[PDB]
Amino acid sequence: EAAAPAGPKEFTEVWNKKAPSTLIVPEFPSNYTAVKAVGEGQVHGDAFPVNFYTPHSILSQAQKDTVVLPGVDGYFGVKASHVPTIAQLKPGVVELHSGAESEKFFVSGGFAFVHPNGVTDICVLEAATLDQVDPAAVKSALAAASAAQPTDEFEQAANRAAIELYSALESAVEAKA
Amino acid sequence: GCATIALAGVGAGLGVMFGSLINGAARNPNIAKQLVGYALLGFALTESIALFSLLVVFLILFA
Amino acid sequence: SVLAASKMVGAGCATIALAGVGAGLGVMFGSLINGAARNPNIAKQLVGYALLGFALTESIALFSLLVVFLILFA
Amino acid sequence: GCATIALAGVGAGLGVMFGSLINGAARNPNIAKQLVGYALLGFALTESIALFSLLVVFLILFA
Amino acid sequence: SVLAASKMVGAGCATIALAGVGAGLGVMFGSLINGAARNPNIAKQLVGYALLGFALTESIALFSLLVVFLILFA
Amino acid sequence: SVLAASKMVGAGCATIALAGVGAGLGVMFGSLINGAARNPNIAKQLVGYALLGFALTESIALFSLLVVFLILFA
Amino acid sequence: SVLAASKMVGAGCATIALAGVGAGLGVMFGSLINGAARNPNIAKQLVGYALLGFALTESIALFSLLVVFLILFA
Amino acid sequence: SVLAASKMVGAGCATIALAGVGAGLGVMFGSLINGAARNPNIAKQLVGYALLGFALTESIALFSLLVVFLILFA
Amino acid sequence: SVLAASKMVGAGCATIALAGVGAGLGVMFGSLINGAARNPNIAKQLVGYALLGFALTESIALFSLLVVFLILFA
Amino acid sequence: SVLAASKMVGAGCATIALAGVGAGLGVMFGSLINGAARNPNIAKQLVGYALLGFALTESIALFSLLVVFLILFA
Amino acid sequence: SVLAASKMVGAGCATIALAGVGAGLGVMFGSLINGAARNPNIAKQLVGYALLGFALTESIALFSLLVVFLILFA
Amino acid sequence: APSGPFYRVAGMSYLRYSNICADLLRNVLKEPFKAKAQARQAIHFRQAPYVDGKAGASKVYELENGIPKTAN
Amino acid sequence: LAIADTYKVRVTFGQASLIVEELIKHNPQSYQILFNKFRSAISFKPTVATILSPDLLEKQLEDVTGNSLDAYDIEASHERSDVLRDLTEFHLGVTLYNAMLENNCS
Repeated sequence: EAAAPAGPKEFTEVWNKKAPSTLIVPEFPSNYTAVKAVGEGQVHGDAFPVNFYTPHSILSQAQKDTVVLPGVDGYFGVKASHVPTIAQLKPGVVELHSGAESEKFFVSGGFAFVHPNGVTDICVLEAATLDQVDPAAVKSALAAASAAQPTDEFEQAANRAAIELYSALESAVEAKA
Repeated sequence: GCATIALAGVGAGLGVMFGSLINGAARNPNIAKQLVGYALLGFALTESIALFSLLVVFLILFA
Repeated sequence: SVLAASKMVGAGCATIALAGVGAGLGVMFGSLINGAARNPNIAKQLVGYALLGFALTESIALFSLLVVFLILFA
Repeated sequence: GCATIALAGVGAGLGVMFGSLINGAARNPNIAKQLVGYALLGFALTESIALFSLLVVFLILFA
Repeated sequence: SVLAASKMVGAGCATIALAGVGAGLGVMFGSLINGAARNPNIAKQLVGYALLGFALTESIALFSLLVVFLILFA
Repeated sequence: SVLAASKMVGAGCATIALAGVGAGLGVMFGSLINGAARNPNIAKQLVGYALLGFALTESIALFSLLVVFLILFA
Repeated sequence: SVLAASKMVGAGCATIALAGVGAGLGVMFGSLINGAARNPNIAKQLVGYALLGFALTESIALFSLLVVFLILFA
Repeated sequence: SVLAASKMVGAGCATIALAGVGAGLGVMFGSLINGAARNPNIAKQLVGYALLGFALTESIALFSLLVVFLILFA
Repeated sequence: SVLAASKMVGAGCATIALAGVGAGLGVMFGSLINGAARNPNIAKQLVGYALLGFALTESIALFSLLVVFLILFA
Repeated sequence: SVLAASKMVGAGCATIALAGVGAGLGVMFGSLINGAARNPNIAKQLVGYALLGFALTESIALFSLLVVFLILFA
Repeated sequence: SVLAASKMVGAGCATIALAGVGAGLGVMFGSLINGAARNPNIAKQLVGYALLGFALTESIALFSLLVVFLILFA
Repeated sequence: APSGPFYRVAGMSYLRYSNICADLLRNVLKEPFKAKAQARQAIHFRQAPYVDGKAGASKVYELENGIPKTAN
Repeated sequence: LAIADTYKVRVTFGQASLIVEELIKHNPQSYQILFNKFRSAISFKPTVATILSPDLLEKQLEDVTGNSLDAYDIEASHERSDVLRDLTEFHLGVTLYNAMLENNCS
C-alpha cells in the first residue's frame, strides 16, 4: 500500500547516485518548519497555537484559547485538544478569542485544519477585518447579484458564490457587538 | 380512541419536517423563503393522511 | 351483536397504520428542505423525486384504508 | 385513554423540531431568531395535531 | 359467533405493520432527495436503486397484507 | 364498579403520551450538548432556546396529564 | 369456540413484527441510495452488500410468519 | 373485584411512558459522548448540560411514576 | 379452553419482539453501505464486523423465539 | 381470581418499558464507538461518560422493574 | 382457568421489551461499522468498546428474560 | 458530468472559485483599504504552449480587477 | 509550457492560480516545483517542492497500516475524494505563489 518509501531524508541518498557529485541536495519545504502534525505536545492546557494564514499576510501565529470557524455545515468552535479536522469554510467570520479580547476577521472561504497535536491552521485567501468592510455597497452588488441569472452554469456558479458571500457578510455587519 | 393514534405519527412527521427547515435555513437563508414553499407543500400532503385518519373516526362514530 | 361491536374496534386499530405514513412522509418532506438548502439549482428536479416517492408511499395509505374499508363494509 | 396516545408523537416530533432550533442557532447565531419565527410557526402548525387529538378526546367523552 | 368477531379485531391490529413500511419508505424515498442533491449526474441511477428497494419493502407490505386476508377469509 | 374499573385501565393508557414527550426532550437536550459542542461560546443562547423548548414541549405533557385526571376525577 | 377465535386474534398481533422489518429495510435501502451517491465507483459492491443485508433481515420477517402459521394451524 | 384488578392492569400500561424516557436518555447521553469527542475542554460544561437535561427528562418520568401510584393507591 | 386460547394471543404478542430486531438490523446493514462507501480498501473488515453484529442481535430474536415455544409447548 | 390474574397481565405489559431503555443503551453505547473512533486520545474519558450514562439511563430501568415488583408483591 | 391463562398472555406481553433491545443492538453494531470505516487503526479497540456496550445492553434483555420467567414460574 | 461541489460540477476549479470569493470581498472593502487590495488583485503574465520544442502560440493576460468571472 | 512576463507588475495569488490552473489541464500524479529559496542576501539554496494529485497518488502515500489521513474529520460538503481535489490545487497554487516570490527575491 506504501511501496514508494518517499520523504526528504530518503530523497537525499537516492539523489547522490544519479546527480553529479558537485551539487548539494536541494532543500525541501519540510526543512523550514518545526511545527509538525503528529508531534505530540503543543497544547499546554487552555491556549493552543492558531496559525491564521493568508497568501499575502500572516494575520496571527500566536496562541488563542477558542477559535470560531465558519464551516460549510455551520459555525463551530475549536478548543485545545479538538479532534483532528479538515474543515472547508464558507465565507464567514473567523473569531479569535484568547480571553476577554476578540478580533473578528471576515474571510472569503478556505480550509482550516486541526492537526492531532492541537495546532489550528486556518488557510483562507482574503481575510478582511470587519472594520474595513462597508455596509453600503455590499447590498448594491448583492441586489445586482440577485438579478443576473443566466443559463450559463459557469457564471451561475460564480453568481451563487456572489450571493452567499454578501448574504453572510450582511448578516455579520448587522449584529455587531 | 384507538383510531386517532394515527395522529401520533403525523405529530412526529411535522416535527421532523419543520425541524429540517430550521436546519435548512441555517445553511443558506436566501433559499429559506423557498423552503417554506416546500414545507407547506409537504405539510399539506402530510395532513392529507391526518384527515384520512379522522374521517374514518367520523365514519366509525357517525356512520 | 358481537360482530358489529368488533368491526369498530377492529377498524379503529386498523387506521393507526396511517401513523407510519404520517411519520415517514415527514422524513421525506424534511429531506427536500435540506435537499434544497444544499443546492437550489436542482430544487425542482428533486420535487420530481419527491412526488414519485410521495405517491408510492401513499400506496400504503390506500392499502391501509383498504383494510378499514374491508373490515366494516367484508 | 387511548385517544391521547396520539400526543406521544406530537411531543416526540416537537423535541426534534426544537432539537433543530439548538443546532440551527449553533450553526449560525446571526440568523438565530429568524429560526424562531420558523420554529414557532412550525410549532403552532404541528400543535394542530395536538388540538385535533384533544378535540377527539372530548368528542368521545362529552358527545 | 366469537370467531366471526375475532376476525375483525384480529385483522384490524394485523395491518398496523403498514406503519413501519410506510415509515420505512418515507426514509428511503427521502434519502434519494438527499442523494439526488449530492450528485444529480447519477440522479437517474438512484431511482434504479430506489425501485429495487421499493419492491422489496412492498414485499414486506404484502406479507402483512397476506395475513390480513388469511385471517378474514381463511 | 365497572366505570370505576374503566377509569383505572383508561388512565394507564392515557399516560403513554409521556413516552413521546420523554423521548422528545431527550432528543432536544441531546442536541443541546451537540449544539454546545459545535461552538461553546453561543451555549448561553442555546439554553435560552432549550428551556423555551422544554417548557413548550411539556405543553403536550400537561395537555396529556390533564386528560389522565379529567377521566379519573371527572 | 374460544380457541378458534384466539388463533385469529393472536395472528394479527403476531404480524405486527412486519412493521419493524418494513422499517429497517427502508433504512438500509435508503442507505443504498446515499451510499451510492458518495462514490459511484463502488455502486455494484454496495448492492452486493445490500442484498446480503436484505436477505439476512427478511429472515426475521419470515421468522415472524413462521410464528403466524404455527399459532393459526397448530 | 374488577375495581381491584383494573388498577393493576392499568398500572402496567401506565409505566410504558418509561420506554421513551429511557430512549430519550440514550441519545442525550450518547450525544454527550460525541459532544465530548469534538472538544473535550467543554466535557465539564457539557456534563452540566447532560444532567440539566436529565433532570428535565426525569420531570416527566417522575410525573409518570406518580400517575402509576395515583391509579394504584389513589 | 381459555387456557389453550390465551397461549395463541400470548404467542402473537410475544413475537412483536421481531419488530425491533428487524428494524435495528436494517440500520446495521445500512450503516455498512455508508461504511463501505467511505473506504472500500477495508470493506471486508466491516462485513466481518457486520455478521458479528448480526449474530449477536439475532441472539435477541432467538431469545424471544425461545419464549414463544416456552409458552406454546411449555 | 381476577385480582392476581391482572397481576399476571399487568406485570407483563409493565416491563415493556425496557424496550426503549434497551434502545437507549443501543444508541448511547453506539455513540461511544464513533466518538472513540474520532479521537482515541479521549477514548478512556468517554467511557467514564458512557458508564455515567449506562448507570443513569438504567435509573429509568430501575424505575421500571420497581413497579413490576410493586404489582406482583404489593 | 383465567389466572393460569393470564400467565401466558402476560408473559407474551412481557417480551416486547426484547423488541427495542434488538433495535438498540442494530444501532450500536451499525456505528461499529461506521466507527471502523473511519479509522482502521483503532478497529480492534472499538470492538472492545462494542462488547463493552453489548454485555451491558443485554443486561436489559436479561432484566426482561428473568421477568418473563417470573410471570410463568413464580 | 463532474461529481462534487457547485463550483466543481460547473467545470470551475477550486482555485478560480476561491479567488472569485476573494475578488468579490475586495470590491466591498473600505476605500482606505480597497485600493491597496487592488494591488494583490491584478493579474499580469503571459503563457505559451510548446508542442514541438521551439514553436508555439501565445496568450496574454493584462487584467487589473481580478480573476475572470466568466468561463476560461 | 512557457509562462513569462510574470514579475512585470507584481506577483499575486490570483495570477499564481491561473498559472496553476493551466497545470490541472494536464492531469499528472505529481507536481515538481524547482525554485530558489531566498534565505538571505548571500545564500539561495534550490528547492524541490512536491505536490501530489489528490487520490491519484497522494492518499496512496499516506496509507500506513490504515491511513494517516483517517485521523481527520472531514467537514466538507462532499466526500474526502473531492475535498482533496479542492485541497491539492490549493496546495499547488500556494507553493507556486511562494516559488515565484521566493525566486523573485532570490
